[PDB]
Amino acid sequence: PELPEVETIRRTLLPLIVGKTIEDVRIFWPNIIRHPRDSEAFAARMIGQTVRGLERRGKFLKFLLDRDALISHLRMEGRYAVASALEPLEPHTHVVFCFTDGSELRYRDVAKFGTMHVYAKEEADRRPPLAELGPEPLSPAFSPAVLAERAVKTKRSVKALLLDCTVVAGFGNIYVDESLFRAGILPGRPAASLSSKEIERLHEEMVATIGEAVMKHLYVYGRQGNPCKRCGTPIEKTVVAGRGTHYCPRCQR
DNA sequence: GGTAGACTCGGACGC
DNA sequence: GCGTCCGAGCTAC
Ligand SMILES: [Zn+2]
Repeated sequence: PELPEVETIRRTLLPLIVGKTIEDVRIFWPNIIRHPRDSEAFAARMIGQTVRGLERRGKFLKFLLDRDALISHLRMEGRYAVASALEPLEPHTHVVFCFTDGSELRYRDVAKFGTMHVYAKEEADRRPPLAELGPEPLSPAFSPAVLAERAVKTKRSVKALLLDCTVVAGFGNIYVDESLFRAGILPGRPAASLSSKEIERLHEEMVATIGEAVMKHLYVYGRQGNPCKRCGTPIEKTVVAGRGTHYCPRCQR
Protein backbone atom coordinates (compact mmCIF):
# COMPACT_ATOMS: atom_id res chain seq x y z
CA PRO A 1 0.00 0.00 0.00
CA GLU A 2 0.95 3.68 -0.43
CA LEU A 3 0.99 6.24 2.38
CA PRO A 4 -2.70 7.14 2.11
CA GLU A 5 -3.80 3.50 2.27
CA VAL A 6 -1.45 2.88 5.21
CA GLU A 7 -3.09 5.84 7.00
CA THR A 8 -6.47 4.23 6.35
CA ILE A 9 -5.21 0.93 7.82
CA ARG A 10 -3.86 2.83 10.84
CA ARG A 11 -7.11 4.69 11.41
CA THR A 12 -9.36 1.64 11.05
CA LEU A 13 -7.15 -0.95 12.75
CA LEU A 14 -6.69 1.13 15.93
CA PRO A 15 -10.18 0.78 17.53
CA LEU A 16 -10.08 -2.96 16.75
CA ILE A 17 -6.99 -3.54 18.90
CA VAL A 18 -6.66 -0.68 21.35
CA GLY A 19 -6.71 -1.81 24.99
CA LYS A 20 -6.24 -5.47 24.11
CA THR A 21 -3.62 -7.50 25.94
CA ILE A 22 -1.31 -9.92 24.13
CA GLU A 23 -1.44 -13.47 25.45
CA ASP A 24 0.60 -15.14 22.72
CA VAL A 25 2.54 -14.41 19.57
CA ARG A 26 2.75 -17.14 16.95
CA ILE A 27 5.22 -16.92 14.07
CA PHE A 28 5.05 -19.11 10.95
CA TRP A 29 7.63 -17.28 8.84
CA PRO A 30 10.41 -16.06 11.18
CA ASN A 31 12.23 -14.21 8.37
CA ILE A 32 9.66 -11.42 8.67
CA ILE A 33 10.95 -10.69 12.18
CA ARG A 34 13.99 -8.43 11.80
CA HIS A 35 14.45 -7.28 15.41
CA PRO A 36 15.16 -8.92 17.76
CA ARG A 37 16.69 -11.21 15.12
CA ASP A 38 15.65 -14.24 17.19
CA SER A 39 11.91 -14.58 16.57
CA GLU A 40 11.46 -16.33 19.93
CA ALA A 41 12.73 -13.23 21.78
CA PHE A 42 10.37 -11.16 19.62
CA ALA A 43 7.43 -13.32 20.70
CA ALA A 44 8.41 -13.51 24.38
CA ARG A 45 8.88 -9.79 24.90
CA MET A 46 5.47 -8.85 23.53
CA ILE A 47 3.53 -11.30 25.72
CA GLY A 48 1.69 -9.46 28.48
CA GLN A 49 1.78 -6.03 26.85
CA THR A 50 -1.38 -4.11 26.03
CA VAL A 51 -1.89 -2.21 22.77
CA ARG A 52 -2.03 1.52 23.60
CA GLY A 53 -1.93 3.11 20.15
CA LEU A 54 -1.13 2.90 16.46
CA GLU A 55 0.75 5.57 14.60
CA ARG A 56 2.15 5.82 11.07
CA ARG A 57 5.52 7.11 9.86
CA GLY A 58 5.90 7.13 6.11
CA LYS A 59 4.61 3.73 5.02
CA PHE A 60 5.56 2.14 8.38
CA LEU A 61 2.96 1.30 10.99
CA LYS A 62 4.03 1.84 14.57
CA PHE A 63 2.04 -0.23 17.09
CA LEU A 64 2.56 1.26 20.53
CA LEU A 65 2.39 -1.16 23.42
CA ASP A 66 3.21 -0.74 27.13
CA ARG A 67 7.00 -0.76 26.91
CA ASP A 68 7.66 -1.59 23.25
CA ALA A 69 6.84 -0.29 19.80
CA LEU A 70 6.31 -2.71 16.92
CA ILE A 71 7.44 -1.23 13.61
CA SER A 72 5.74 -2.92 10.66
CA HIS A 73 6.18 -2.46 6.90
CA LEU A 74 3.65 -4.17 4.64
CA ARG A 75 5.71 -3.77 1.47
CA MET A 76 3.59 -5.05 -1.46
CA GLU A 77 1.22 -7.65 -0.05
CA GLY A 78 1.22 -7.28 3.76
CA ARG A 79 -2.24 -7.04 5.37
CA TYR A 80 -3.61 -7.03 8.93
CA ALA A 81 -7.01 -8.30 10.03
CA VAL A 82 -8.58 -8.86 13.42
CA ALA A 83 -10.57 -12.05 13.85
CA SER A 84 -11.60 -14.80 16.27
CA ALA A 85 -9.07 -17.41 17.45
CA LEU A 86 -11.87 -19.96 16.92
CA GLU A 87 -11.79 -19.57 13.13
CA PRO A 88 -9.30 -21.16 10.69
CA LEU A 89 -6.48 -18.87 9.61
CA GLU A 90 -6.59 -17.56 6.05
CA PRO A 91 -3.79 -18.55 3.64
CA HIS A 92 -0.36 -16.89 3.95
CA THR A 93 -0.82 -15.94 7.59
CA HIS A 94 2.74 -15.58 8.89
CA VAL A 95 2.36 -13.81 12.23
CA VAL A 96 -0.54 -13.88 14.74
CA PHE A 97 -0.85 -11.79 17.91
CA CYS A 98 -3.33 -13.52 20.22
CA PHE A 99 -5.21 -11.31 22.69
CA THR A 100 -6.68 -12.31 26.04
CA ASP A 101 -10.23 -11.74 24.77
CA GLY A 102 -10.06 -14.57 22.20
CA SER A 103 -9.47 -12.25 19.27
CA GLU A 104 -6.29 -12.12 17.14
CA LEU A 105 -4.44 -9.60 15.05
CA ARG A 106 -3.33 -11.61 12.00
CA TYR A 107 -0.58 -10.60 9.60
CA ARG A 108 -0.89 -12.03 6.05
CA ASP A 109 1.69 -11.55 3.31
CA VAL A 110 1.75 -13.80 0.25
CA ALA A 111 5.04 -12.21 -0.92
CA LYS A 112 6.68 -12.52 2.50
CA PHE A 113 8.38 -9.18 1.87
CA GLY A 114 7.03 -7.31 4.91
CA THR A 115 9.14 -6.64 7.99
CA MET A 116 8.66 -6.31 11.75
CA HIS A 117 11.05 -4.70 14.23
CA VAL A 118 10.41 -4.38 18.00
CA TYR A 119 12.26 -1.92 20.31
CA ALA A 120 11.59 -0.09 23.55
CA LYS A 121 9.31 2.76 22.47
CA GLU A 122 11.85 5.45 23.28
CA GLU A 123 14.38 3.81 20.93
CA ALA A 124 12.23 3.08 17.89
CA ASP A 125 12.74 6.46 16.22
CA ARG A 126 16.55 6.23 16.29
CA ARG A 127 16.88 2.60 15.14
CA PRO A 128 16.26 0.93 11.79
CA PRO A 129 14.05 1.09 9.90
CA LEU A 130 12.74 4.46 11.19
CA ALA A 131 16.12 6.11 11.78
CA GLU A 132 16.83 8.75 9.09
CA LEU A 133 13.25 8.75 7.79
CA GLY A 134 12.40 12.20 6.38
CA PRO A 135 9.55 14.48 7.54
CA GLU A 136 5.89 13.63 7.03
CA PRO A 137 4.78 15.10 3.68
CA LEU A 138 1.65 16.61 5.22
CA SER A 139 3.54 18.18 8.11
CA PRO A 140 5.04 21.68 8.42
CA ALA A 141 8.40 19.93 8.82
CA PHE A 142 8.20 19.22 5.10
CA SER A 143 8.45 22.68 3.57
CA PRO A 144 9.58 24.34 0.34
CA ALA A 145 12.62 25.52 2.29
CA VAL A 146 13.49 21.98 3.30
CA LEU A 147 13.02 20.72 -0.24
CA ALA A 148 15.06 23.56 -1.73
CA GLU A 149 17.94 22.82 0.65
CA ARG A 150 18.17 19.18 -0.44
CA ALA A 151 17.65 20.11 -4.11
CA VAL A 152 20.42 22.72 -4.34
CA LYS A 153 22.91 20.50 -2.50
CA THR A 154 22.50 17.44 -4.72
CA LYS A 155 23.43 16.79 -8.34
CA ARG A 156 21.07 13.89 -9.09
CA SER A 157 17.67 14.04 -10.77
CA VAL A 158 14.56 15.53 -9.21
CA LYS A 159 12.95 12.08 -9.33
CA ALA A 160 15.87 10.51 -7.47
CA LEU A 161 15.59 13.26 -4.87
CA LEU A 162 11.89 12.64 -4.24
CA LEU A 163 12.41 8.87 -4.03
CA ASP A 164 14.94 9.46 -1.24
CA CYS A 165 13.17 8.44 2.01
CA THR A 166 15.48 10.77 4.01
CA VAL A 167 14.14 13.68 1.98
CA VAL A 168 10.46 13.07 2.75
CA ALA A 169 8.56 10.08 4.12
CA GLY A 170 6.46 7.76 1.98
CA PHE A 171 6.88 9.00 -1.59
CA GLY A 172 6.95 6.08 -4.01
CA ASN A 173 7.45 5.74 -7.78
CA ILE A 174 3.80 6.51 -8.34
CA TYR A 175 3.33 9.66 -6.30
CA VAL A 176 6.65 11.06 -7.51
CA ASP A 177 5.53 10.67 -11.17
CA GLU A 178 2.13 12.20 -10.50
CA SER A 179 3.49 15.10 -8.42
CA LEU A 180 6.08 15.95 -11.06
CA PHE A 181 3.36 15.90 -13.71
CA ARG A 182 1.12 18.26 -11.75
CA ALA A 183 4.02 20.62 -11.05
CA GLY A 184 5.01 20.61 -14.74
CA ILE A 185 8.54 19.35 -14.11
CA LEU A 186 10.40 16.68 -16.09
CA PRO A 187 11.56 13.87 -13.76
CA GLY A 188 15.06 13.77 -15.29
CA ARG A 189 15.59 17.45 -14.48
CA PRO A 190 18.58 17.89 -12.16
CA ALA A 191 17.22 18.74 -8.73
CA ALA A 192 19.68 21.62 -8.63
CA SER A 193 18.20 22.99 -11.88
CA LEU A 194 14.83 23.80 -10.33
CA SER A 195 13.94 27.46 -9.74
CA SER A 196 12.47 28.70 -6.46
CA LYS A 197 9.10 29.02 -8.19
CA GLU A 198 9.42 25.40 -9.35
CA ILE A 199 10.32 24.23 -5.83
CA GLU A 200 7.24 25.89 -4.31
CA ARG A 201 5.28 24.42 -7.18
CA LEU A 202 6.56 20.90 -6.59
CA HIS A 203 6.11 21.12 -2.82
CA GLU A 204 2.54 22.31 -3.22
CA GLU A 205 1.70 19.51 -5.65
CA MET A 206 3.42 16.86 -3.54
CA VAL A 207 1.23 17.92 -0.62
CA ALA A 208 -1.90 18.10 -2.76
CA THR A 209 -1.21 14.69 -4.27
CA ILE A 210 -0.70 12.92 -0.94
CA GLY A 211 -3.32 15.03 0.83
CA GLU A 212 -6.13 14.41 -1.65
CA ALA A 213 -5.49 10.68 -1.53
CA VAL A 214 -5.43 10.57 2.32
CA MET A 215 -8.69 12.52 2.58
CA LYS A 216 -10.65 11.18 -0.41
CA HIS A 217 -7.54 9.41 -10.99
CA LEU A 218 -3.99 9.16 -12.41
CA TYR A 219 -2.43 11.54 -14.95
CA VAL A 220 0.66 9.69 -16.05
CA TYR A 221 1.46 6.61 -13.97
CA GLY A 222 0.97 3.48 -16.07
CA ARG A 223 -0.77 5.46 -18.83
CA GLN A 224 2.01 5.38 -21.42
CA GLY A 225 0.58 5.41 -24.93
CA ASN A 226 -2.59 7.10 -23.68
CA PRO A 227 -3.38 10.78 -24.28
CA CYS A 228 -2.42 13.23 -21.55
CA LYS A 229 -5.56 14.31 -19.71
CA ARG A 230 -4.49 17.96 -19.87
CA CYS A 231 -3.03 18.36 -23.40
CA GLY A 232 -3.74 15.11 -25.23
CA THR A 233 -0.07 14.41 -25.96
CA PRO A 234 0.71 10.70 -25.62
CA ILE A 235 2.14 9.84 -22.18
CA GLU A 236 5.66 8.43 -22.38
CA LYS A 237 7.70 5.99 -20.29
CA THR A 238 11.46 5.90 -19.79
CA VAL A 239 14.11 5.11 -17.20
CA VAL A 240 15.16 7.80 -14.74
CA ALA A 241 17.02 6.97 -11.53
CA GLY A 242 16.89 3.32 -12.58
CA ARG A 243 13.10 3.54 -12.47
CA GLY A 244 10.23 3.31 -14.92
CA THR A 245 9.15 6.91 -15.22
CA HIS A 246 5.87 8.18 -16.66
CA TYR A 247 5.50 11.73 -17.96
CA CYS A 248 3.97 14.11 -20.50
CA PRO A 249 6.69 15.61 -22.71
CA ARG A 250 4.50 18.64 -23.37
CA CYS A 251 3.19 19.55 -19.90
CA GLN A 252 6.44 18.78 -18.17
CA ARG A 253 9.55 20.93 -18.65
C1' DG B 1 30.45 10.95 2.37
C1' DG B 2 27.89 11.97 -1.90
C1' DT B 3 25.74 9.06 -4.80
C1' DA B 4 25.01 5.34 -8.78
C1' DG B 5 24.04 1.31 -8.79
C1' DA B 6 23.67 -3.34 -6.44
C1' DC B 7 21.15 -5.61 -3.15
C1' DT B 8 17.29 -7.70 -0.65
C1' DC B 9 12.71 -10.31 0.66
C1' DG B 10 10.10 -15.09 -2.45
C1' DG B 11 8.24 -17.00 -5.77
C1' DA B 12 5.86 -16.56 -10.20
C1' DC B 13 6.35 -17.08 -14.68
C1' DG B 14 7.77 -17.73 -19.69
C1' DC B 15 10.33 -19.34 -22.18
C1' DG C 1 15.38 -26.22 -15.59
C1' DC C 2 17.53 -21.64 -14.76
C1' DG C 3 17.34 -15.77 -16.01
C1' DT C 4 13.50 -11.74 -15.34
C1' DC C 5 10.45 -9.89 -13.26
C1' DC C 6 7.76 -7.24 -8.59
C1' DG C 7 10.17 -2.25 -5.71
C1' DA C 8 10.98 0.27 -1.20
C1' DG C 9 14.44 1.19 1.14
C1' DC C 10 23.50 -1.64 1.55
C1' DT C 11 27.82 -0.83 -0.66
C1' DA C 12 31.94 0.89 -3.58
C1' DC C 13 34.87 4.59 -5.43
ZN1 LIG D 1 0.24 17.00 -21.25
